[PDB]
Amino acid sequence: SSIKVLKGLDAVRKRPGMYIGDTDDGTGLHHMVFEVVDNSIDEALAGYCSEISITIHTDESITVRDNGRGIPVDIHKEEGVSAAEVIMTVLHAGGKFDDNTYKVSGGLHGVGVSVVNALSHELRLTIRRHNKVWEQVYHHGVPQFPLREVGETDGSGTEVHFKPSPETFSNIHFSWDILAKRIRELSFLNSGVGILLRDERTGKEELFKYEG
Ligand SMILES: CO[C@@H]1[C@@H](OC(N)=O)[C@@H](O)[C@H](Oc2ccc3c(O)c(NC(=O)c4ccc(O)c(CC=C(C)C)c4)c(=O)oc3c2C)OC1(C)C
Repeated sequence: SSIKVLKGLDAVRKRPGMYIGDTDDGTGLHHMVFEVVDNSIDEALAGYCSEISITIHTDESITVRDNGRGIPVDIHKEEGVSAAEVIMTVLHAGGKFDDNTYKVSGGLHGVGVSVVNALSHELRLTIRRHNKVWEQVYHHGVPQFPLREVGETDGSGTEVHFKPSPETFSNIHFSWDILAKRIRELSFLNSGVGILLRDERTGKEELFKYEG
């Protein structure tokens, strides 16, 4: 089972353009952010998330944080690992790739966040759920340790800090303009959700919240 999962992540790293799009022209790089944000938006659509933040760090890493339920943490009998680890490591975890419905939400969201994990040289997942803080670190999608309880919290939600792999992507430089344009659109499409974009490289920040 563990070998099968590692092979799946290796397949993403072998042919990244088939999962994320062009790895040189910035389209795949920005898709990495948009896939993580789309998971937070799904939590807003479900009725649990009102706040999403996207932070661009000085090392061109990204943090996406939401105040949703937090990815479930309970250990599966079958995989022997947290539900969260399965979500972060298995393409379309728990289900099929929907060849009928990918045209609406995109193929990338159809395979899911495990692609972002596979194509990140490092990813830190922090979950706030049931008053506990859980963390898991990955490298190229491979967990460093099982999801572990690291603290207590009054908050809930999911935080993903990822560093795109320079083995996958050339010209790893995020565009404020590309991110802001899409975030403004997501705000318009998702009334009441506050989407905060912060660029620590420049000190630029902008809250997008549509009240229509
Ligand atoms: C990347 O994870 C995404 C989530 O992303 C974010 N940012 O929250 C979100 O888009 C959505 O999150 C869901 C989707 C479904 C449930 C959901 O059905 C829940 N209900 C439960 O009672 C529950 C409790 C334990 C448990 O193991 C599961 C199934 C586990 C799943 C679906 C990962 C569900 C729940 O607590 O949280 C859920 C959450 C947080 O789907 C994921 C997990 C693929």
